Amino acid sequence: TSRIKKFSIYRWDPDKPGDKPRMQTYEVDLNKCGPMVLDALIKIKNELDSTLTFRRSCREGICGSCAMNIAGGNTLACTKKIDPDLSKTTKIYPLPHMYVVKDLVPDLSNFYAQYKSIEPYLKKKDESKQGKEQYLQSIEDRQKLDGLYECILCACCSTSCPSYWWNGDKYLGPAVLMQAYRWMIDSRDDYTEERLAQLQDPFSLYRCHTIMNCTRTCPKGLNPGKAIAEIKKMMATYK
Amino acid sequence: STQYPVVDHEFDAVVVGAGGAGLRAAFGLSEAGFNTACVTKLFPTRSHTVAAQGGINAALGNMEDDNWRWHFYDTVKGSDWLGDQDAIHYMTEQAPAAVIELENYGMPFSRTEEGKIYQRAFGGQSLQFGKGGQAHRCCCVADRTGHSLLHTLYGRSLRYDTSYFVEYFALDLLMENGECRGVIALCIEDGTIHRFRAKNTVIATGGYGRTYFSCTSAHTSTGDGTAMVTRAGLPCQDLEFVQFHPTGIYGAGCLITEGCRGEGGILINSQGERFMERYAPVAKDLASRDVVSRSMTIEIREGRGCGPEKDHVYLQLHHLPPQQLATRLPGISETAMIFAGVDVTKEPIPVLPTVHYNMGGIPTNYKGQVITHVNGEDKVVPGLYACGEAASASVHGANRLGANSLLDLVVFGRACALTIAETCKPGEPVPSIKPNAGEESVANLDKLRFADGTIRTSEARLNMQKTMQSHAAVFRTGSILQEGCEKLSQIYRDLAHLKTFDRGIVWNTDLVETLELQNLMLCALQTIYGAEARKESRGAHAREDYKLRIDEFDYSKPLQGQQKRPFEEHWRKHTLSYVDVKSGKVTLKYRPVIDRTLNEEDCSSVPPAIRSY
Amino acid sequence: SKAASLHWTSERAVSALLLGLLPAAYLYPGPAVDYSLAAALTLHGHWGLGQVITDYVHGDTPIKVANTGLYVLSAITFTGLCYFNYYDVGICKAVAMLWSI
Amino acid sequence: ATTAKEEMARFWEKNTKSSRPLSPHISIYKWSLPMAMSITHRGTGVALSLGVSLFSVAALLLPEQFPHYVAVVKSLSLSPALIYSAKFALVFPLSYHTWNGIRHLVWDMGKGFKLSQVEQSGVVVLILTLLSSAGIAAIS
Ligand SMILES: *Cc1cc2c(cc1C)nc1c(=O)[nH]c(=O)nc-1n2C[C@H](O)[C@H](O)[C@H](O)COP(=O)(O)OP(=O)(O)OC[C@H]1O[C@@H](n2cnc3c(N)ncnc32)[C@H](O)[C@@H]1O
Ligand SMILES: CCCCCCO[C@@H]1O[C@H](CO)[C@@H](O)[C@H](O)[C@H]1O
Ligand SMILES: CC1=C(C(=O)Nc2ccccc2)SCCO1
Ligand SMILES: O=C([O-])CC(=O)C(=O)O
Ligand code: SF4
Ligand code: F3S
Ligand code: FES
Ligand SMILES: [K+]
Ligand SMILES: [K+]
Repeated sequence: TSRIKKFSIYRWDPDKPGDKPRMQTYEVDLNKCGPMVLDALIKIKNELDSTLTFRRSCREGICGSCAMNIAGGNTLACTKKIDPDLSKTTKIYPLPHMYVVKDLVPDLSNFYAQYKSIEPYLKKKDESKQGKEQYLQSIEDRQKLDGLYECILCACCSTSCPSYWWNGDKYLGPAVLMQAYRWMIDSRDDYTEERLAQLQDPFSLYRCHTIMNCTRTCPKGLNPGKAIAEIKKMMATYK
Repeated sequence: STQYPVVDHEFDAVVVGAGGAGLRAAFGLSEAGFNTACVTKLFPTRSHTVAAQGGINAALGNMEDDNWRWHFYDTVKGSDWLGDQDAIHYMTEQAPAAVIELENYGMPFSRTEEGKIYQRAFGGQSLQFGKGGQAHRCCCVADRTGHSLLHTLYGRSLRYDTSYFVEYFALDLLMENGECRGVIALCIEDGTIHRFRAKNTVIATGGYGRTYFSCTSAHTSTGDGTAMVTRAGLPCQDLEFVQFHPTGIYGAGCLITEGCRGEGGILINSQGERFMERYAPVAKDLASRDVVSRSMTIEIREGRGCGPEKDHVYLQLHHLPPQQLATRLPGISETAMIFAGVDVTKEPIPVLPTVHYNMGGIPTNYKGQVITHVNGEDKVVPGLYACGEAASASVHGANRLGANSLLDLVVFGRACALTIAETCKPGEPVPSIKPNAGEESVANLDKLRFADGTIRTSEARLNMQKTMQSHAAVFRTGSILQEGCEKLSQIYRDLAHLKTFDRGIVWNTDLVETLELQNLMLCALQTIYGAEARKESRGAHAREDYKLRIDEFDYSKPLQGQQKRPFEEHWRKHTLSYVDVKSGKVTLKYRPVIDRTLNEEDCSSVPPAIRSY
Repeated sequence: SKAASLHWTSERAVSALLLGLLPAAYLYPGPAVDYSLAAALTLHGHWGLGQVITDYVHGDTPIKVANTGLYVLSAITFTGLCYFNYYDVGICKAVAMLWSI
Repeated sequence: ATTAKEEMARFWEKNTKSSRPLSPHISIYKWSLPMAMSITHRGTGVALSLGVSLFSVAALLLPEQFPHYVAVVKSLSLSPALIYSAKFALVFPLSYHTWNGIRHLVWDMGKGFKLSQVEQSGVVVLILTLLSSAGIAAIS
């Protein structure tokens, strides 16, 4: 009494470059598989094709490793329920509009460098007392970080943004801009104006046209579109 | 070889690992002026540390008055006297400073009404040297403390010139004359071999929970650093001490933080009874992990388990105000819904004891230096350091206290750096290695790449995981341990028959997972052989055939007139394990536990006593 | 130093204006509105196509070329509309006449 | 250690000269009403712009004045249904763009960002577009 589910997965081997990207179908018996797409991916690699390649680490949707495009949408494979409709084949692709290293593994190095470029760390005008006492932060000011600090940098949002597809070389993208906002409103950070000044150009922030794919696709339920709108408001009113 | 392109690097220091410990050691070295390399098989923020929840311990005194010596005491007792008191002393005393540093880096700790760091209750911590009730010293970022600690440390590391080699898999140490001179590794993105030469090497590779069938651990916790030490002929320590966390979610295995119990949640069985009131009258659901896990296991054995298979119990949070669940435990609220379909404001979470953390690892002194033990004396291994879950300082002895691991990472990650800086100078000449150094790592790598045997990697790994799960679990016994030992020994010999399929070199995860299997197996062998030899029950190691803890004296009676037992006749000592890698033969030796603190006058040694919660 | 946010702000202001000119055209047809629409329609449109160019055209030369062309189109467009407002019935009246068919 | 700028440059130098393919995007991403409305807002804006430019150029190039062509059209006695249809097609893009444009200006004030509001506001914009367009096509 098995329940055979079909998965069509994107394949490309850097060591046999000439073979064009193709889709490969795998049949998986759901009665002998965990409930998430990552469970099926690991089951396939362990029992059907150990050449199938993908990133993964935590199994509970906290590390950000397994981001990919499943059934048209970017999401984390480890928290994405397999669709039990056996008449439908689930298509799995790498995160969109990215350079493929192999199979489902994209090159995220530009993404990390953009993240580095916004200095995601606490900066105070005088750091010489660092390490001596706890900095004070009110409950109300701490609450402003809710919805921003939970980002796991999976890149599901940025790689779902049409603007990031066309201008990912210069547009920082939703994940990075939201982390920039996170440091802008941290009450303990003293470089808000400078953080805002960094976005005074046509691309970094301004390629965002409020398409809102980013917020729709976030596996953590966050809202980078809203965060980007808050930056635009600060950019328009700061001195 | 000649077939693999080899790239050589020269650094003052090399750190293997980018978790909380590796990152803290790495930028700590860079901030001291050392030209440092951080080699990691994963992008940093993907490390297991990112999954930590509950918090990090420090006697800051933000909730009620505290004292670090009380935390010292809780950790010594929690370790069931297998912990080295000089290291525990260093760790608890340095704790307040360590947490303040992280917050000053911007870690978004939850806050109190005074604007200070919010601290919660956690298992096995008290005030007044165990006489004054529950301490509240677990600092946290709601229930995503690990995630915030790691992302904060990663952002900080971005301020230094540390050179990162991301997605590079370390294969072995470059040893010469009993001294470590670097590491050799594989660059997963392009298939090349690299040798990192350095006067000092820091191993911060994490644990090996993946040797088990069910664990809260990441797929990437494969004990790679512990295996490199074993292959260099050095000893590992106390590997038989495996921590089972009381609450991994039923099925998936995902951790449900002990912060749940710290905030008021309770464990109940199928009769609705809050059974810890019976196993630990005083501590209840905040007793030490070894005790809660064993208690839950007895409830299940005795028929009071829940679910259609009566194989787990319940964690109840619905009697708590929903605003507290949303503010203190938002992370597990989501996880419970995603993996068990549970709404915590209405129903309990199904939970069960699950392999979670390794107390043993590479033996080090309290300065982070790796040691060996020759002719009854501990001896430092020149140029080799270890910190984090991969090391055995040993601050946790036979049982780690919740929230002391994240503390351990930043404290000893920092200590390794300090120790190297007060020992060497940046720029000093880089030690030499023979031109073919590391060739046997490359040959083994080539052997697995083209393996065409009869037992595929996933088959042998599953065999290993099932053996460990059913032969070295919460309760153990001599005959089951022995059958497990023979089973593992056979599985180890059968690695000669491995079969892989991917013949590529770029991102060949079929190959990398076979290397991780060799590492896992060396860790597992030592764990189970060490367990079979330890004929006593201490902390997490419970023998139903040897139920008592066996010390140099019977500390349950007056010492007056007692005859001290010879070293070879008691068990209050660390197990040192070695493996002959070609045969798989395990050899066991022992070294004494360190009872002296760093200053008897400021923090006095805690002699062994009956341990109860 | 704030050229980027200033431009973004200007674009919204002009968008708002156009919005107000719609009702105005209905309630107060005539030269004032006719020329305001000519100016707002040209400006809002110039910037809009400008955003379209920034998104899809890349390469320093192709971008300069595309922007020179746009500027040429905007000029001709504003000129034609003013011409029509001057020598013919004007935008507001042309719309009413067109709608009387 | 490498700066963010150096990393970005090596990223492009490495990939543009590699044999790595670009993963599909447009051909495999699932559509949503908000995404479709977004392209449509751009489409109507460009259409409206080309319309204004074409008219502007016709005013500068055509022989006769406006009333003349209006009369010529009226003289053909075209079916009022056909003329109504044409009025609808003319006002539709402008109505769509106008209402959706207001939706954008409300977002710029930082309002309406919850996924439920995004979907709702988009549906309201579609209804307002159809009502106003049908009302105007029957003249005003
Ligand atoms: C599993 C777990 C543990 C845990 C927890 C929640 C979960 C789900 N919550 C905790 C908490 O709230 N408070 C606390 O004190 N501890 C908690 N724990 C235990 C604790 O988190 C771990 O013990 C701790 O995170 C240890 O981290 P460590 O720095 O020692 O390392 P890691 O994070 O596991 O990262 C290992 C790094 O090493 C690299 N690596 C491994 N092998 C290699 C090879 N072969 N080559 C190169 N690099 C290697 C990994 O890439 C990684 O960066
Ligand atoms: C051809 C133009 C029609 C627009 C396509 C609508 O597409 C639908 O939109 C809804 C609402 O966003 C989503 O929930 C559905 O999953 C999506 O398929
Ligand atoms: C970049 C951008 C648009 C875009 O290109 N959308 C899009 C293009 C192709 C496929 C899907 C969406 S539409 C709104 C203005 O900004
Ligand atoms: O391991 C710890 O120290 C703490 C942990 O798993 C938890 O949050 O329950
Ligand atoms: S905002 Fe959401 S989707 Fe974007 S990187 Fe962060 S968690 Fe991933
Ligand atoms: S999808 Fe892209 S355009 Fe802005 S609202 Fe999200 S970043
Ligand atoms: S494996 Fe960590 S997010 Fe899925
Ligand atoms: K600020
Ligand atoms: K350890």
